[PDB]
Amino acid sequence: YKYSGRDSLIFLVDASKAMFESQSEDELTPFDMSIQCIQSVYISKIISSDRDLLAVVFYGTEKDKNSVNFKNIYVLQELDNPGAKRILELDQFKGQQGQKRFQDMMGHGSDYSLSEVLWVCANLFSDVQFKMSHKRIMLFTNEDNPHGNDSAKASRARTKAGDLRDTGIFLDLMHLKKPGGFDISLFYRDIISVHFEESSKLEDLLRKVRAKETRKRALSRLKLKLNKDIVISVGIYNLVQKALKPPPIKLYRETNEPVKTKTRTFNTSTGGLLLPSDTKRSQIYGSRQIILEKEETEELKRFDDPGLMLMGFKPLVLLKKHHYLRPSLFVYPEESLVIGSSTLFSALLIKCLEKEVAALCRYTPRRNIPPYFVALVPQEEELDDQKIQVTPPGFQLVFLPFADDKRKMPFTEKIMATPEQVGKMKAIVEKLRFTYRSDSFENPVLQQHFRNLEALALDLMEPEQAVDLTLPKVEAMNKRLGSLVDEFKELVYPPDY
Amino acid sequence: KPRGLFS
Amino acid sequence: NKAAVVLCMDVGFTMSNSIPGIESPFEQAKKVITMFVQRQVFAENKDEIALVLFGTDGTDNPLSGGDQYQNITVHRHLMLPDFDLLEDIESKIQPGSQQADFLDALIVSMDVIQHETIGKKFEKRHIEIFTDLSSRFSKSQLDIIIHSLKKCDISLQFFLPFSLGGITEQQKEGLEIVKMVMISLEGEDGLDEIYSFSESLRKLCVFKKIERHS
DNA sequence: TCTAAGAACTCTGATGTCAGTAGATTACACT
DNA sequence: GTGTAATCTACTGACATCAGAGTTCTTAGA
Repeated sequence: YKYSGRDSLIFLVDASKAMFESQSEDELTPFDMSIQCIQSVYISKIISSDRDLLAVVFYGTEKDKNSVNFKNIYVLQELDNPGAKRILELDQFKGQQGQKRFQDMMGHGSDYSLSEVLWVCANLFSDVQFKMSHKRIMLFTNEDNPHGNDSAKASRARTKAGDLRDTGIFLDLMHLKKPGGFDISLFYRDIISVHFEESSKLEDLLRKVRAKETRKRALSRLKLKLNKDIVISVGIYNLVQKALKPPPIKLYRETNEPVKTKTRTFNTSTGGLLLPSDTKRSQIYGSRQIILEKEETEELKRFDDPGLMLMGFKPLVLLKKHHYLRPSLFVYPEESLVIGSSTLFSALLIKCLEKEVAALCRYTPRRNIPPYFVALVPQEEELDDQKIQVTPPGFQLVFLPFADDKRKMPFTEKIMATPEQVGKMKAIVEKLRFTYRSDSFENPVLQQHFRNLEALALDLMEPEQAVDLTLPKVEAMNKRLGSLVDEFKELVYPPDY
Repeated sequence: KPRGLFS
Repeated sequence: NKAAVVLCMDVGFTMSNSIPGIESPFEQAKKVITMFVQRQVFAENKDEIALVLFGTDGTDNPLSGGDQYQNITVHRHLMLPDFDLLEDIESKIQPGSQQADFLDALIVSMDVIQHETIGKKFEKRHIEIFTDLSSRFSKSQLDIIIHSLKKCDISLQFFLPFSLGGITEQQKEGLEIVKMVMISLEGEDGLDEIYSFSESLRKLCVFKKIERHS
């Protein structure tokens, strides 16, 4: 969808005396549940998609404020990019004292009308200026029948909700909790897109995930040319990137302002200012000094017009995994440039996959760049688990290494193992299996950095101090393997360390 | 192995 | 690691003429030593260079004599390579009209090695001679030469116009002598140390692979 | 009796990229 | 001339990326 567009999620909580203080037992509280959900998702979005939009608006309240000065609807914070000054506001309400503040500021929960509430949220999404990619509304209520009393209010509700469904807005409520009254076929089967007293869909909205994402952004579109005449339009996309931490920004002590670095280059002999033309590049070889134009210091790289140069094809056994160079990229046609080329791309893909052979090419990602040798190893799609994309279909880009890379190893001799200890090591390696899923682990560094960021942002009592799967679970290895370490000690180990 | 003029 | 390089070239008369269809061994080996000197120049390798352009119409050698160590002009002693040496190779060289022995030049370069490679720390040595095998040479000190090459750890390679796989009987007997000498250095594998000149171009045109220890 | 040289990694800053947006420039055009 | 188009080219947010610079460790080491 339209990239500059953005994902927008508005929040809407049932503010009646209904669940402000249900507290049937003494372990949770539906408002304290919804506010926890909102705080959690909102902090997750902070780091995750800092560019997105959120908004929180309660309804049924006794005080009033909205765009249209309606009754019993309160826009807590408008649609705006997420920020701390808002998590603070939400936190102000988390707590028994917090709920006392909430009730004595806006209301216990007056009469309401979800028809009008949806009206309010609609106006909200309208008011924003940026383009919206996805638009989603989250109710947090439980009165599984909004009102069985004045049916006319109900007819109006269904009408407007259908409209919002037609104006491009989705709507979703997670049934939080009610004694009984845990059904959606009562008035919502026609609203949202069997049933029980608590929502699974709200469980994950506490999972508290904090990576970040970028959309389908082409890293570069270049024209794969079979020869000097046939060319096809390929989008070099990226599928693994090693997210570094967001680059820090320099600020002043007394005021926390941006500081606008102003690096420059200037003369030592005089207090002059060398303009960029007035510099030269240099090296020192053979006790003699060298000069080139700054233009030339990049002209010394012009090798080929940008694009891909397929030469031949190569038997996949030969593309050895032993010599990875940089993260691979992905190949998939872009119909925009050379119309119809997607056909030829598909043709190459199908045929190569069928005949089990690679496709080698020259890659010049941008101008001014030396070329490397990269192979277009084709990839078949896989969907089986739930018929959702897993490995996207097309060609990889395994960069093949250059001679300047082999890094000749300091030769040492081999000593084969005896089949006895390797036969036991079979058992060792069998015992410690574990299926490795792609997204198994996290950076402790990135994760902890992000954490400490929230910590300093929200004036918390403590850092979260995440515990991260990277460290091994030592007792597990000590146990599940058994004492076989002494077995291999007595098999293949003398006294010395 | 290559030596001298080649090393 | 350290190494010492002493390139030995002839500037005699025979290389001044050759088949019109192929460049003279003079200019051929000239480009070769030029391209080769470029190789150890760019690489920052600490290899030290000395040059022996034997077959000289004069004689400028530390061991000057009426007939012993004669017709030799060491371009420069065993120090680091540098550009001006390459340029002076490109310009100062002149076609000759004489003919001189190489074994003489071999001993001269040998003496330079013994006189300097102990004077400053080194680890290993080479000696390379480029010639066309058109010399009048005696096999006297060959045993002693190979002996003290073994003793001083100096590796000898020869580079000849002809290909192993039409030369004078002088050239042919020189080639057989060269085979004898190389086997007397290492053994049967000494055949590989024989080198022609076109193969030198083919194997050497590339610049020096940027090696890096881990 | 110890002092540099490379190593290595991370980090920072520019260069170039892509999609989007929208402006101003340039073509087209009036009987 | 006057006025309305069509459309190229701009800028920015944003994201990769080479290079460049700051930093710790082995050998060779007075």
